[PDB]
Amino acid sequence: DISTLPRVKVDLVKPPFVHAHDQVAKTGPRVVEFTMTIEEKKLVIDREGTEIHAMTFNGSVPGPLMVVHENDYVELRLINPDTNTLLHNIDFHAATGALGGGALTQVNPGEETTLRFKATKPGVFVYHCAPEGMVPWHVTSGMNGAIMVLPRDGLKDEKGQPLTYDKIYYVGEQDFYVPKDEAGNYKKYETPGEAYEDAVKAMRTLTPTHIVFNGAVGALTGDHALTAAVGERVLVVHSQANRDTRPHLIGGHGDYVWATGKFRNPPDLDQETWLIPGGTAGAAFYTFRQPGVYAYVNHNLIEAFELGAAGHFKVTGEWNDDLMTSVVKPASM
Amino acid sequence: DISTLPRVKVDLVKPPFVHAHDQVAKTGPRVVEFTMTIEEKKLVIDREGTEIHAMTFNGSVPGPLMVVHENDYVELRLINPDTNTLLHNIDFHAATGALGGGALTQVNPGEETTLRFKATKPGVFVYHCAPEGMVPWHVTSGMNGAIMVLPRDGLKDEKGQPLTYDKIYYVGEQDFYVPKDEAGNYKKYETPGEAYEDAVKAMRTLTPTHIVFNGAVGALTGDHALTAAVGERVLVVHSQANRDTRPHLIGGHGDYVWATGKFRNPPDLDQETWLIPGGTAGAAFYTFRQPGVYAYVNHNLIEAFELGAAGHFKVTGEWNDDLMTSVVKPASM
Amino acid sequence: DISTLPRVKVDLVKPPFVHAHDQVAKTGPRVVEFTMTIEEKKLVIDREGTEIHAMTFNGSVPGPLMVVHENDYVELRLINPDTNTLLHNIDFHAATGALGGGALTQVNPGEETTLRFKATKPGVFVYHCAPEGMVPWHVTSGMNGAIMVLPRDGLKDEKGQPLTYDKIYYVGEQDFYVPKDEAGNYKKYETPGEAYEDAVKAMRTLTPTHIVFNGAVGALTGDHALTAAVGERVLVVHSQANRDTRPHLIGGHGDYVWATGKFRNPPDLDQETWLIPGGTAGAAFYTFRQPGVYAYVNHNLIEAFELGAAGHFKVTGEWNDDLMTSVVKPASM
Ligand SMILES: O=N[O-]
Ligand SMILES: O=N[O-]
Ligand SMILES: O=N[O-]
Ligand SMILES: [Cu+2]
Ligand SMILES: [Cu+2]
Ligand SMILES: [Cu+2]
Ligand SMILES: [Cu+2]
Ligand SMILES: [Cu+2]
Ligand SMILES: [Cu+2]
Repeated sequence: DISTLPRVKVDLVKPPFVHAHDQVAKTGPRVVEFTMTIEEKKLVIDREGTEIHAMTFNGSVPGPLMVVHENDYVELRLINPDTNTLLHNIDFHAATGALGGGALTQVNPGEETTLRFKATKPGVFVYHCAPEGMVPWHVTSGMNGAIMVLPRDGLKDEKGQPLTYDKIYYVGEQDFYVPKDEAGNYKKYETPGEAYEDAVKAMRTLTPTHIVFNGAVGALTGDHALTAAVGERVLVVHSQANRDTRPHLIGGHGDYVWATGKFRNPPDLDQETWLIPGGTAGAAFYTFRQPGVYAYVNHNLIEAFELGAAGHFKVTGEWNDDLMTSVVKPASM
Repeated sequence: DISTLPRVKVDLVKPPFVHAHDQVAKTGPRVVEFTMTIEEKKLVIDREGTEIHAMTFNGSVPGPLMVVHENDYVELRLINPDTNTLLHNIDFHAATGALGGGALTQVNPGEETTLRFKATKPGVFVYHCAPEGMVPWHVTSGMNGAIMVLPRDGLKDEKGQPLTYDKIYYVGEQDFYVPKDEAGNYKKYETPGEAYEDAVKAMRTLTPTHIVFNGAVGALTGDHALTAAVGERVLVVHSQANRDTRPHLIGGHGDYVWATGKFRNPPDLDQETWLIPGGTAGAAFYTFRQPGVYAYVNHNLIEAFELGAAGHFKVTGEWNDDLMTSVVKPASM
Repeated sequence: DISTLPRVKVDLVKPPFVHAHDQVAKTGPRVVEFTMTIEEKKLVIDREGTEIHAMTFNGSVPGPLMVVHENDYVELRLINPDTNTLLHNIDFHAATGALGGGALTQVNPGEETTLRFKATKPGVFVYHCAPEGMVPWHVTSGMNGAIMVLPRDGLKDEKGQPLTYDKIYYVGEQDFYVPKDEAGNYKKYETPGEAYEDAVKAMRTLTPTHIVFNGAVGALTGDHALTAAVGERVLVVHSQANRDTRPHLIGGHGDYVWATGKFRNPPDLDQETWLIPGGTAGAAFYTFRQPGVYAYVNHNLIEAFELGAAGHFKVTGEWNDDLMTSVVKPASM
């Protein structure tokens, strides 16, 4: 009887950060209430000023990470304000039935809906918009995010022993297909609807023009680098709603990796690089052992360094010369 | 001594259906006899009437699924009628030696051959045509299928316990590279040989024009949807002879997944999406828990909804409001 | 205290061969000393005479395979002779900190450096050049290789039992992006620097012009086929620093496969084809059971047979008619 379960409302936070939560569940099953507002908005995605009409959950690309525990009920209030122009909905890969909820959550501008589903399988899952007849357009305009369903007793390693993270970050990776003129310059449009016919032709080339973390080239660099300290245990959740990616921590590893993101499976150990298939969320666990700057990249290095799929970690702490040292610094022969 | 083993002839059925078989072997090892006839034929692959010269095993794209048990002998009679125009052969990824049998089964039009091999490894495997110097042309013209080698005691879960399916379907996914004129219209040809020079240039772009299930856009939709009922256990075998795919059941999961298709390995649990590498067959096991329409897609959603890699399941039964319910139906604010 | 550990200098050998080593460690941890010399050189990569300016470690594409054991120290002396024209460095995916060593090993022409790192995780790992601002250019010009970190007690199967190989081969797979004129002919350049601006535009198409084993179309065919005998146990190490690949032994299998290359994980059994993500090294173990010619391919068959990713094994021994036999040789009906 759901009417008698505890309820908690959770306010979401913008990626790459994650709303507060417990790793090991301290309560029994609950109804966890979320609210998301759809926002169509102009987004500048690179240094040259290329702009697109993004379709977002809660104003960000990716949408925010939701965190619940196995056999909680997720109750999502989805709002499509009348300032938007398109029909939207939501499909949870975590949910069972009605096309992940997409068949029940179709909202025109000016409408809202509330969906409830039981989170019966633990793991990280993609959620995304999927309206009849324009599914890839909405997904590749940034309308996707992820939900994490933790086991009620938290994460465990390949031997059943507890894994506790000190920090969690959510990296949503987005392939964009910006239409081009004949010389190769990017086009701009006044409304999403104006872009639609060109967007379909741009998608059919299967060649992204940009592949970005957190909605823009360089979004997770500089002042916006992810932070940690030597000795801290970090969980990196990574989603790609449409296209394969192969994350890699330059200078580190994935100590424990759920490449396809499902926690009833044992993790893969000591990964240098792992494949997250398009339409999947994965998670990697790493304990930092050296300070300094790390890059976190899609290890198709063209996609990383030419098309935008690269971010930074800045890690504080003491350098360990046993793990690595420069014996002879670069010098002339 | 093979001369003293029992023999059974099996008549194949057209995909997505699968010929009758036992999951748990009731006999000892047998010689299982199959006959396949090669057919080159014109195929209409989309709604706009695009036609190609398909090269098929037994008249279908994909070729039919063969089912045997571990350490059976597969005896294939391969017939190339004199109405065809090209040399053909067959390479079983399930077989050991002679390029999977391709070096022993080269038949010109008007010829036949009989190959026997021992099915020493359990799993689902690709088979495909592979003639010297024109391997990708034949494969990407649809000349590929799959063979399933069940363990003699049937499928088992990650804990060694029996898994029994009530229904099995075979989805063969095909990337096509149809040559285009300079405006982007598809070309048509009178014979396969006329197409050859353009086909090689179309393949070298590495960009498919169509990606389809069961040989055509929409082949597994509408009246041809796959069917099941709530409570039924379904095994979906999926093959891709040439290109990576990432299947996903919209509204469901892969409860047990052998993404690279080899049954001596434990399955991956609770997958939302899984990667089947080009040149591989995989299998997913799911128990339907909600009725309604499901879509089964390659979760590069451009490949699914723009290029053709999408099919339907229609599932009967009672809706379970505990798993999912619309609390507030879409309404105006 | 490193000053008191034994030291051994190892001279590297050209791929596909591997320098002599012990599978089970016979000594305690050691400092293993390697020397590599960078060589920028013109390379002919196909039958039509297409030439590129390769950037190599030790004069080969890929760079040589280094073999050490877990918790050895790797001490690399890296030399950039003054006959080269570009800055180079090295990033070991096996190493922890300083961008895998890339931040510590930047050498201009005429400089050298010596890096030491502890090999704390067993597996096969990529190493590659990665200079600030031109990472994919150097990697896709061939400046990548692999290092194998064996467990001190050797390789083990999925049940913990010893796996011993008789032969080991290293196949480095390289995607090249050769710039083209408007008719599609490949361009040639006098120096690497002349090529740079066109190379970036060629890479951004994400479409390789060539995909080769051991630096050239046909490099591992003919007289340069890999060799083995029936009954021999062969380990094939395969790396791809930039792009996914899906290796397949035509006529064989991967009996034990570490597709993402990390030996603390149990191997996948009986693979027909396996996915090595871009930026990863994998390893497959196979016992040959039939003599004859085998092809070893990337099983995107367009990439294999049109773009160059195919090599040969020639295996001696006695044919086993129990595994495969031609019952009726190809004959006219
Ligand atoms: O080592 N990451 O390119
Ligand atoms: O949720 N399948 O797009
Ligand atoms: O069976 N390898 O194409
Ligand atoms: Cu939408
Ligand atoms: Cu989806
Ligand atoms: Cu054929
Ligand atoms: Cu094959
Ligand atoms: Cu370099
Ligand atoms: Cu790297």
